[PDB]
Amino acid sequence: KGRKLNYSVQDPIANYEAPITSGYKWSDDQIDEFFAG
Amino acid sequence: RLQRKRHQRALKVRNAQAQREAAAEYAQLLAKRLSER
Amino acid sequence: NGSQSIKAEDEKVVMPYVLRIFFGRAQVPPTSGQKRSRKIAVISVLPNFKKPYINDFLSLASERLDYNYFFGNSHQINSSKATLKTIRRMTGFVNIVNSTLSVLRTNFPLHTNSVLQPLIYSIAMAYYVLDTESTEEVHLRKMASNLRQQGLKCLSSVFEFVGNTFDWSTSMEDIYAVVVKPRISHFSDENLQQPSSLLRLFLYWAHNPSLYQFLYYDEFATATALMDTISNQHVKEAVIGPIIEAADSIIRNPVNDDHYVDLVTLICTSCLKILPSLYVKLSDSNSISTFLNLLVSITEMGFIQDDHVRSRLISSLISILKGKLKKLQENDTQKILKILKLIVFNYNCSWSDIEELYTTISSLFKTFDERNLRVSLTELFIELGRKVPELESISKLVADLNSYSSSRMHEYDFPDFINEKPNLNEASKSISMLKDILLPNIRIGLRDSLEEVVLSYMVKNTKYFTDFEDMAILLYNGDEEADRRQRAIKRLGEHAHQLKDNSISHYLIPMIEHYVFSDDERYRNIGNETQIAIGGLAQHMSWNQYKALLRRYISMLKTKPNQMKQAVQLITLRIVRDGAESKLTLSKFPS
Amino acid sequence: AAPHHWLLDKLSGCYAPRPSAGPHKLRESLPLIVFLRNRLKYALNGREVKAILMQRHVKVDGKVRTDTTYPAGFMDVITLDATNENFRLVYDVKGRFAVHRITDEEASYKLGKVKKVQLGKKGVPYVVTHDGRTIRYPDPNIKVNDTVKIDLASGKITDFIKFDAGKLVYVTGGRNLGRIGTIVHKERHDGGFDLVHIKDSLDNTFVTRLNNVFVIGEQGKPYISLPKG
Amino acid sequence: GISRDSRHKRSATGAKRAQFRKKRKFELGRQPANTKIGAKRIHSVRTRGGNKKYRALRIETGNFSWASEGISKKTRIAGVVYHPSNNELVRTNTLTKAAIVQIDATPFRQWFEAHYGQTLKIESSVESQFSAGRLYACISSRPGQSGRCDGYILEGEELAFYLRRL
Amino acid sequence: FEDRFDAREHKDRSNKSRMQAMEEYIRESSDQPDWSASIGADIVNHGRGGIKSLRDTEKERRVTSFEEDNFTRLNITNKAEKRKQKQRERNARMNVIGGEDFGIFSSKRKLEDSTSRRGAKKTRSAWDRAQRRL
Amino acid sequence: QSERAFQKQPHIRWYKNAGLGFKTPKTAIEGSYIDKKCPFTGLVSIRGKILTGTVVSTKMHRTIVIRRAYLHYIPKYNRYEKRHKNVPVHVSPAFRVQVGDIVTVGQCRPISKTVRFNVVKVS
RNA sequence: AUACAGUGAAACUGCGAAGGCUCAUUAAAUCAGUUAUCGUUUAUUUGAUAGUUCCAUGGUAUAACUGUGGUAAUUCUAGAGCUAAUACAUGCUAAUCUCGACCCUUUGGAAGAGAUGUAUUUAUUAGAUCAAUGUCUUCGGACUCUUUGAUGAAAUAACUUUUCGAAUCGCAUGGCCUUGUGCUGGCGAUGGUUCAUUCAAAUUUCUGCCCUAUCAACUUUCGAUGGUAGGAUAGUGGCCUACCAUGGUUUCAACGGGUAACGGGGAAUAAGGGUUCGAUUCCGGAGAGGGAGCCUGAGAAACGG
Repeated sequence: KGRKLNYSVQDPIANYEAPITSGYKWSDDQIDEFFAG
Repeated sequence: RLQRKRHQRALKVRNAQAQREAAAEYAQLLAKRLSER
Repeated sequence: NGSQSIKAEDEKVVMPYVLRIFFGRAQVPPTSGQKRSRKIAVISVLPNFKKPYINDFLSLASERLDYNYFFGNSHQINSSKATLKTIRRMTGFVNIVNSTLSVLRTNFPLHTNSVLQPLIYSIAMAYYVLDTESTEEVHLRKMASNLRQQGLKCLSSVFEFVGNTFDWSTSMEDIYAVVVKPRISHFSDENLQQPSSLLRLFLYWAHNPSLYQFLYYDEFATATALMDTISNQHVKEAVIGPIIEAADSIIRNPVNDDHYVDLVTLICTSCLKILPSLYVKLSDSNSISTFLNLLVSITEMGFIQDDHVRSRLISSLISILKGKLKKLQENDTQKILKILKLIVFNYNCSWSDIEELYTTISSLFKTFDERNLRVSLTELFIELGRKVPELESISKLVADLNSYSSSRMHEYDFPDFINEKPNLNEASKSISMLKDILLPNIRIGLRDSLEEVVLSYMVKNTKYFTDFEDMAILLYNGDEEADRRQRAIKRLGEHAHQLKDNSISHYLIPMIEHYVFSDDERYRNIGNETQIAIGGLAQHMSWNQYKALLRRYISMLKTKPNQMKQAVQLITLRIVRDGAESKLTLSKFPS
Repeated sequence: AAPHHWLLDKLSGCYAPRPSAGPHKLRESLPLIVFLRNRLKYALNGREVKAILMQRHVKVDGKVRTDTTYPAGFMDVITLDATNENFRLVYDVKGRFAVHRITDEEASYKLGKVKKVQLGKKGVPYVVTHDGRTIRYPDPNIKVNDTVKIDLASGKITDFIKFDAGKLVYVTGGRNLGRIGTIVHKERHDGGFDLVHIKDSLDNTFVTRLNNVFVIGEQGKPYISLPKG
Repeated sequence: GISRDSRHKRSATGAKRAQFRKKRKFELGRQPANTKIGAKRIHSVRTRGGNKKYRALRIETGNFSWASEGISKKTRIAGVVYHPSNNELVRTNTLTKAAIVQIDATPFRQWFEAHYGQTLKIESSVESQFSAGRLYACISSRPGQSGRCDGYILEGEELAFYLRRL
Repeated sequence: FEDRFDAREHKDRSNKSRMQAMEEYIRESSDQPDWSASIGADIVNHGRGGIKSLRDTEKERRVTSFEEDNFTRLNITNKAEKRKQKQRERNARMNVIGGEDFGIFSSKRKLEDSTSRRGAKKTRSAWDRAQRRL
Repeated sequence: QSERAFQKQPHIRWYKNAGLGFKTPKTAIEGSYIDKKCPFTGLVSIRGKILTGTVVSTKMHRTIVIRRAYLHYIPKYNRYEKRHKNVPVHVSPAFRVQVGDIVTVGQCRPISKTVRFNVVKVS
């Protein structure tokens, strides 16, 4: 289990991308009233 | 062209009658060494 | 294109038997000529037309080898094959001696015979064509002159065809029509027979059963002629016994003894050959030797002799009683041979054998004392059975001592032949003493004491189970005998057996000292026992390297003393092997 | 830039002649330019030794082999046609190439240490030597480090010298390189310092390897002639 | 592939401060060509002079050997069920050396019926495949180096030797 | 361990121990003559150089022997000449007075350490020195 | 004696001999042990040199860690500081080597990253 | 010299350049010797080394070259038309080898049976005996246990898109009468498959001068230590990956600390008096603007893509 699942932090991917604020065009209330069931 | 066809065939059969006879001619000397050993 | 056609042959089986027979029929329709050559023979043939025929035979060989079970065989292919074979024979035996196209058509004919034998190699018990006699008479009229042609170590065209024809059920109709076994037996009784003679003998031995199960009286007389060939080929399986395939001889001789009893001289020759089957080669196995002795007994149960084969069977039992191999199976067959040998010596032998071999009972020790009190005058097989019981067969120890003493009593009551019998007793006791036995070594020592009937006290004190004062008196007796080649070799062999790598006992230094003292007392006898001293030093030198070298080193050092006394006496010999053994000792020094 | 074996004077030049590839190795041979030009001095420079090589006077091992840097190693008999020059060159006692002069019946052959015997292909016994003469069919009792005698007209082995205790051996390699006398001792170890040991004037002792030694004859009778002083 | 050198890794003593060298030509690790089933395509790569190397990727015509008589005959490939040099290799169904792959054994049927006559002495758990058609057989040849798919059939001892495993 | 071919130990050195005082005493007690030149023939540049030293005329004799022996003139090879000819002639006009070099008397180098007081025949036993005398 | 897949067998029960003064035990000639890298049956061939010493640890299987102390004539501080060496070695079916046990090994064909030696003798 | 014939711009060709500067500081891991590779590559050097043939010579497609042109422009170009090969690629080819039923005795083999390769990758096996100078001589023999030697502990069933069985030349008209080049017929260089050697490279055994315990732990944190199999390899190899075991080095100096590591280690020549100046190979690895990927070759992660 040596090289298997190193839970470390890696240098070039720490800022490889950037997030997005709104993201999903739905609402989270639309998620809840989408899969209530 | 045809004189080359004479000479090619003659050198080929002479090469056979030299090599394939000399090979057995020292294989019989191996047979003499094996009989004397 | 040879590799391409080999690929086409390796993939030329995917279609059914109808399409395979259709492709074979198209191959047959190249140069068949069934309108011209299905009657007797061909009309005409050419070099390139025989090359189409040689290619047709090669394509038949390739097709049979590809489909080597069914082959899509047809009578059109058979007629084309017979036409090609007859045209090859006709062209080869009718063309003039120029040998180029003749050897081409001859290697066409041998390959066509090989392709013909391939058809019976592939589809033997499938077709069994009822119009066989057409091709049979064609090939017979072709190869009439092949009488002794197939007699070699590798001649297997017509010999393999004859073996195929003889190893069938109903395809022996062409065999029993006129002759197959006649020419086969001519080349079999040829005197320059190589090791295909055993193959032909096994083929006729297997083929006599089809000729016996055949209801035809012609095949019954042919089976009689096969038995007559087994009687007229009484030198082939004798002279060709160079391998361990003697089970074919033992399987024919049992078959012959179970089948045909035709002459008393034939039965005597069979018994003398099966006596040579145990007195010719020592590499005969248990089942083969048992069946050979049982076949000799089966010929003797029919037509034995009264003096000559009586003594031959008595010598057979005198060897088989010293053998007694394979957990008393050979002993039971030897008892049957002694009860079938039909003499007064054989009657006493069967009595004294059945009275001891009664399935692991006390009747052995009963019968030893019985024949001791009622000592028989045959005594040869009696000494054999009482020396096998004196050997390493655990029971009858005192009975073995009484048997040796009674043999000595008979050898003294003779007062010549029974002294030569005592020479055989001593030559048996020598190999008994040079062995790893325990009871039989003591029995051989008791036999040495009975032959000795100071020295007798020495022998009985060497066999005294005390070994300290006993070995001291043995050393003193060697000193008195110092102050005999085989005799001192036997005494030193018994001493070396009692001190033979038994390193769980003390005084091994004095034991090896007594061995070397007896060796020195034999080496003083230079006119007789110098050779025995050289042999004893040689056996001790072999033991100096054979896996144990502690006491054998002191044995070498103390057997050097004979050389020291001899060189002091000389003050001619063989320096060469002595110096080479000195070099071997110097090589053992660099160990 | 030179080795020690060539007997090469230092006041010669800057670039030393690398021998080309050939029978022997680089480290155990001298080329023809350092042979003819500056040892027995049949030339004065590379131009005229190439000139006499184009003229083809040299007949080393019975063949011409016109080349400047042809690596003549141990006992290749250099043969020169004019003034019937027959030269067998061996090792002296201090590491150089002593080139002895011999005669025609001695230059009609050479000898060679056998390196390995092989069942190579198609049932053919096989033998190699330091010039690599793959000659057919010797007897089965050719061990390693024995000595064949080459024919030098054809290639066949004519005589054979068995390697055993009590044979006259020549040592080419290590700190014993070029000694003769072959008897004080025999010692075959199991992987190193394994040999037959060689005497001296006071019969001193010496250690070498198996592959660094090879036999030349018997105790008093080598059929090679040897130089003296 | 990458490499063949001890310089990138630690020895039996535990050393550090490697930072060694630009890697040479003779540390050449080529890419692992996982040979599969497809249409027969062998890449002819070069190394060490004219040392052509056959890198097989989609080979089919396996020459698999009847064991008790040694009859190497031609057949197809189905799939490897067990090969724990990589337990995902059998999930992805590639074809490497020493793998146990399944074969439609119809030419072995043809050879048995051709050199024995009848159809079906041989073991029963391979007689079941004599009847059905798919027999287990293990690859001997190297398609990643020699480019070929040769193999040997499973007959009895080696059969149970793998069937008890998986 | 094992042997390794060493030309530096079977090479003729003979120069670590060649001292001019010992060599001069040997030339004195030699009892065979010395091959000296006709007297003017050994001065060099009309007297602009020295006479020439004994080592210089030995080296000159060696160079002319090699010269005639393989038919080649030696050269004006720049690095070796800028070392050896200029440094040699400057220490020649320093230390060679009238054909005799007096450089050695101005030089620390122990005689008995290297060139005398034998090392192989060291005789480190009373018995070995007794047998070396008798 | 089969704890792994992929037809554990000799590779052409099987038996050979390297020669050169090293015995082959009778179970290693005819026995059920596979001898994959034990040189008596093996796949490897022998060459090189042969080294001898006692052991330190035989903890893992197919790892024989020899020790080898040897004399060296030190001229620096004119006293002999004592040598020590280590070498891993594959097993043989002739001796379960425990602590002590001076044994010897022959050079052949690198098996792991650091082993070129395999046991040929125990005494 | 009416199919070639000397000069020869520009084009194909054979080869040439066949080993040159700067920058950051590696402690037997850079280096030197040595052991080995039946653990492996190899152009060139050298020695050796080929037997499957059914009813008078094989095909278009490109140059150079002409011709029409484009573009500011290149060792940038495109159409059209021809034309040659040691370029491409399909294909023409006598009978000899052993065992010898028979021998007519020497001029001895006629019949029959068995033959016939390489290159690639798969399995079974050939890879215990007999001869005397002697056991007993019964002056005959079963003889190996003794006394010594010997054969001896590639033959075959298949794949592969398989290479070949001379379209090279020179010297020598030479022998034969198959009635015309009817057979030519003798030798040598270049070929040509394969092996070994040599060359070189890669690994690998061991040996080799700083002070170092205020460096006492390191190694599993580029597998640590080994086993089994596969991949990749020129092959050996945890070199890489699956699974498994928890190993391995060390106070008999692990591992770690730096420079007069622009200095040192023989790395080597030594000099007829300079005693650590005084000959050289190498400081470590890189780099062709910067990292990355690919290609060529007997040899390369090319000073020239």
